[PDB]
Amino acid sequence: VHLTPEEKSAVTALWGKVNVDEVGGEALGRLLVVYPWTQRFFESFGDLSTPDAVMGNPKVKAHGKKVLGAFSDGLAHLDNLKGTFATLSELHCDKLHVDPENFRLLGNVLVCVLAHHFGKEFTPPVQAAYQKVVAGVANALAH
Amino acid sequence: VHLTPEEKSAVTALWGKVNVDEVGGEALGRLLVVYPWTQRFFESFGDLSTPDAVMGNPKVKAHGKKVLGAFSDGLAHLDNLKGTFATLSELHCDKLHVDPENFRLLGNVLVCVLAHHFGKEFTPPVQAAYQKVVAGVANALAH
Amino acid sequence: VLSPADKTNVKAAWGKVGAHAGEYGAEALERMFLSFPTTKTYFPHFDLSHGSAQVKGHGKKVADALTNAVAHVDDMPNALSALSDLHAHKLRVDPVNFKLLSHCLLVTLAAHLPAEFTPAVHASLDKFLASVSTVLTSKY
Amino acid sequence: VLSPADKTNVKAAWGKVGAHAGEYGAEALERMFLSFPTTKTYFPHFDLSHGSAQVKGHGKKVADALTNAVAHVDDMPNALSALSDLHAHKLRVDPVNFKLLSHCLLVTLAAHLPAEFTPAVHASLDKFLASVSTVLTSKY
Ligand code: HEM
Ligand code: HEM
Ligand code: HEM
Ligand code: HEM
Repeated sequence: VHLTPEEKSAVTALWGKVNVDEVGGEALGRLLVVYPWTQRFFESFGDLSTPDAVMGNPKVKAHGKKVLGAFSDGLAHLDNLKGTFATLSELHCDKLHVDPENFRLLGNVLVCVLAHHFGKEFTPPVQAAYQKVVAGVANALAH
Repeated sequence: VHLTPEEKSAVTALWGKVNVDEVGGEALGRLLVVYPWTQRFFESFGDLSTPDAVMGNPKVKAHGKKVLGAFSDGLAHLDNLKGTFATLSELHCDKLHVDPENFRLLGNVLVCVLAHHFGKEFTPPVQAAYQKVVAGVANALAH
Repeated sequence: VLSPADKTNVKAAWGKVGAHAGEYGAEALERMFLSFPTTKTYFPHFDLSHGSAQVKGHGKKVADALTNAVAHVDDMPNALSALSDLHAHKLRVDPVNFKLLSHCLLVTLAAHLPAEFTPAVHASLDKFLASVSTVLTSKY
Repeated sequence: VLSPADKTNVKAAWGKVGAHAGEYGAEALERMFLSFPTTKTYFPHFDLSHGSAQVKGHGKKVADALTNAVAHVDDMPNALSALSDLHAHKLRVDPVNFKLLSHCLLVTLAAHLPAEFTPAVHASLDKFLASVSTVLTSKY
């Protein structure tokens, strides 16, 4: 991911105001709700029938926390995404058998969650910077 | 693209029996017919309205010859697809603005054309090897 | 294929969108142009700068089209047929661009209607926009 | 949205497919398993070897389902509703796997009916299989 200095500054400032423990879990839950075939991977979590049961699952919240921790590592090293996400790419490709399109879907859901939380603060330029950030993260995972 | 020695031997033997001048144009015309939005990139080729007008276009036939020659050049360099398809990737991304998904579509259409020609000689293992080959070529072009 | 639940969900969501549809569509188009610059190739005659009157008018047009699609959700292939011919036969738009515009519309709705953007409403709107994108892309 | 012309094309193509539907479906499943091994994860109880009776029976089932879908092309969400519930609610299959199976079906049809596989018939069958994949994936 190549970003302008202004784009990097904007991305980091919005990221600081991010409540990780909440927004990671709700991004994962919205992914599971909007794209219901993704519940095949998370059947072990438990009750994932209704949207309110998905969004009120402690396992979903904890896994969203882990996913956002991985996302924050990518923001720290945007110049080495491929080397940062090598182990996660191996796990998702060889052990989990997740289609690479689901990575893009989760990135888009994360962008939607950020827009939901920040409102006016999530301006079109900030969204473009975050869009190419999550695109780079998805490409690193798909390797 | 990593192939077994048997897969490489089978792929090359079928490729020798390939009539380049016909099947390249056949694949390009079938792409233009099945996925009609791809005619936006070739509106300079003349009449492309009906399927018979698409399949009877000398410009389409010549461009299919060039696309098959690139596929043959890539097949000869299966271990260096990224370096082989660098100039073409630059042309298709920076200059033509073609989607990466469209390259996968053309590979699938080429596989369908090969099956249509070989018939019984095309076999599920040969098809699997050719699928890996065309997936590698599409990934190299999409870089 | 939409269900009655997500049909009522999208109807309520667009009803509460209401009179801000034109500005919402203009902002969605601006977001698509900024984050996916390859989509700008379909508008070579436009002024694609910030605050452009052409972009504002086209966003209003897209918003009214979405409103009439919502009003005729059960008969979309016939209600949206003039747009289907425009986008599929004449413009020859890649469906990936429709996916990008649907994503930008969802982002605009999330940014402007936080309370209304529940996960169920988000899924309903995603499915409705996907259905709209299929009808415009399809040639029939 | 399928065109009236593509509907006649798929009807004629599958009519000429006729009584070889079970073998064609078994071969399409074998091709999908061989070229896309990630699709094998949906059949952990199956014997996915060459010439497998389980694969042959499942190919026969898929072929009969496709025949019914062809016979009920205008009311697919109603005719295919039990399969839609099976694949979407219970199995939860990724639509990319549906795309892969549709491609393998197209490859089998190309390899077995060269004369019938004109470009127009190919486009019609592609659109028909995409429509079938949409209904099974959708939950409604
Ligand atoms: C797109 C960005 C993604 C990121 C950054 C990410 C991150 C992670 C991380 C850090 C883990 C480790 C969890 C642990 O160690 O306990 C993990 C595991 C996992 N991921 Fe992802 N992931 C992504 C996409 C996806 C998607 C889209 C799916 C499914 C559709 C998925 C399915 C899974 C599953 C099933 C696990 C294992 C859960 C468990 O062991 O309890 N991942 N992911
Ligand atoms: C594996 C996929 C593909 C391969 C191997 C391939 C190969 C080629 C080659 C060899 C050329 C000639 C370049 C030159 O003469 O300098 C070319 C040009 C071109 N390609 Fe592709 N191509 C692929 C996919 C596509 C697709 C899917 C489209 C459109 C949907 C496309 C659109 C074009 C166009 C418009 C040109 C220029 C034609 C012209 O200048 O007359 N390409 N490509
Ligand atoms: C996804 C939902 C979409 C809707 C509801 C929609 C709706 C419309 C409407 C109402 C018009 C005006 C037609 C007229 O005034 O006669 C139009 C025109 C147009 N659309 Fe779309 N559209 C959509 C997607 C797209 C996308 C994704 C693109 C390109 C990336 C696109 C490209 C165009 C272009 C180039 C025009 C011509 C406008 C002009 O020349 O002034 N459309 N569309
Ligand atoms: C046009 C596409 C498809 C059609 C027409 C189709 C049709 C069918 C039919 C008729 C059955 C039997 C249901 C029953 O006996 O009650 C079935 C079951 C099943 N399908 Fe599909 N299917 C399609 C695509 C797929 C794909 C792409 C996958 C996975 C990659 C898949 C996975 C399964 C599984 C796992 C079963 C259960 C079979 C068993 O447990 O014995 N289906 N499908």
